[PDB]
Amino acid sequence: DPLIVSRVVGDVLDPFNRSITLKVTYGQREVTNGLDLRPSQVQNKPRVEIGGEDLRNFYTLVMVDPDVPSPSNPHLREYLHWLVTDIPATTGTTFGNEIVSYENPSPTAGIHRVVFILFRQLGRQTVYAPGWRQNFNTREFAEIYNLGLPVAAVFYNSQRES
Repeated sequence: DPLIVSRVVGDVLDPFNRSITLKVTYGQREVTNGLDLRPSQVQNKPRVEIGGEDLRNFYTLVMVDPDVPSPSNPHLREYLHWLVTDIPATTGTTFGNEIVSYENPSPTAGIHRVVFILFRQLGRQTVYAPGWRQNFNTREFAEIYNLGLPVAAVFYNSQRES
């Protein structure tokens, strides 16, 4: 399973059951696990569409790079690239609340995993932005905000361009 082989499950997430649709698209390129994207393709926020269990459900999207400054010494893990909450089922990020604005990943050292994680919320709720994007912890965030295990996750690989 790409999420296990890449250690996204492990480094960032506990094992979970995929249950909700998460589609992340940059330009005309849909992200699928492990595809390579160039930094020049990800300068602006992607389109994000989600599924859902019931139209009354709300979801939170987290985007992180766990490989900062480098995958071999990731002492700033995780870097928070984007956070959007209160996304109504079957819609997407433009219908949610943007807690932390999108910052484009632009790795310079090694291959970085760029991970999108979707969580089901118990209901709408207030979420606070961190004061720094470095040293974010998705597992701890999910615990604080009662988000449970992920319902979906996808990642791409990116490295410095040539």
